Formats: sequence, C-alpha cells, structure tokens
Amino acid sequence: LYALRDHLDSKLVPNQSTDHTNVLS
Amino acid sequence: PPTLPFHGESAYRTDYVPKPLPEVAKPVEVKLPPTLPFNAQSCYRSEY
Repeated sequence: LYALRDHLDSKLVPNQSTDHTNVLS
Repeated sequence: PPTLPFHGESAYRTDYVPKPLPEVAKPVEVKLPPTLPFNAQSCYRSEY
C-alpha cells in the first residue's frame, strides 16, 4: 500500500536509522 | 479539371491517439530489520 510515510528511519532502540581540509600539521 | 484529394482530420483523431501505457512494474516493499535478543533479569532473582 506504499507505506513510505511509515518507512522506518528508526530501529528497535528509539534513536534513528542509518542514512575537505588541508590540515596544517 | 481533376479534383484534388481530401486531406483533413478532426482534432480528436490526430491529438487523441490511443496512447502507450506507463510502466506498470513499480514494486516497492521495505525489508524487516532482524530483531535483537532480550537480556534482562529481575533484581530479586539476580542476587537473592
């Protein structure tokens, strides 16, 4: 039914789900 | 003098062609995350 608006961007623990500089040494 | 042939159409016949159909195959289905185990034990039972 295309549950994209319920597509989990979280896991079992609450949180969420997984998605230069030249240093002068 | 011969008569030139007829070369006319209604707007319906040339603009409303029976159109090809869009791509029916659009299946999506989210996977299920593998569950983690339960690792708790009540404080009365742990040490009494």
